[PDB]
Amino acid sequence: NWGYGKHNGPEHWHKDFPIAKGERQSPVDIDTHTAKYDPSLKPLSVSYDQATSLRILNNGHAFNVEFDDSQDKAVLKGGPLDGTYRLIQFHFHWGSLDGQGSEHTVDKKKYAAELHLVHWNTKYGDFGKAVQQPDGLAVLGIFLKVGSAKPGLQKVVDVLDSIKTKGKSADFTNFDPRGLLPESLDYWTYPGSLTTPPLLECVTWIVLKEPISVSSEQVLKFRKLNFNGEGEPEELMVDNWRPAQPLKNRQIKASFK
Ligand SMILES: [Zn+2]
Repeated sequence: NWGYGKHNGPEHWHKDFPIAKGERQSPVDIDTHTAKYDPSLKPLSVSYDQATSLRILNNGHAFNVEFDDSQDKAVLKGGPLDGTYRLIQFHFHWGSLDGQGSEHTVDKKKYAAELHLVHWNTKYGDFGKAVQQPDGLAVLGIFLKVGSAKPGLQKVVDVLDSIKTKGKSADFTNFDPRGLLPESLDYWTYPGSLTTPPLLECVTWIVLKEPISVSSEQVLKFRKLNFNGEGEPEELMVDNWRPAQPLKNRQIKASFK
């Protein structure tokens, strides 16, 4: 029943999901002056050369690009992570206007959108078990700003017309998520949660410092999606972001000096 509107959005989620007010919630504001360089962080390893995308789905809240995670193909390791985390999906959050849309903020700066590459810890066998663990998931977050087009995003943009409404999916094989990454892997990391219901506190967040640029035209096509299902009154899929939550007793670590 949850969504992003006035009557079902982030300020309501706590009634069905009391962990919304928990000690480990995401997103957060990243205060760059308070975050500390951590020389114990190891190099981050993003190994997507054997990634196998399968399908793209409009789930009524965003669209997910889904991957075959039955094998160690696309994996995240290193940085703050112990062991191997397998990519299962990515999706975005974005605004109705270029001045908002990201979930994490940087010194209170909101970006136009934010990409989440979702990975689960292979020591727990599958995603469903991983989300019962405090180190079950690792999400790589990448900010998007409006400027030059991102060529690696276009295949995504061009298929959204086929998945306009909730429940629609399309085949989406041979998509390469390397083309969504910025040049630098400098990042901030902290322990947090899923940013949508059920808001489970299972995530090691890795937020890249360098945004990618996308064109105004690319984001405008995101904003033509629908939260509603086919044949229902149109409610544009915009502002599907949760605002920053209290940092509470957490530390944000930087990978860079
Ligand atoms: Zn997300």
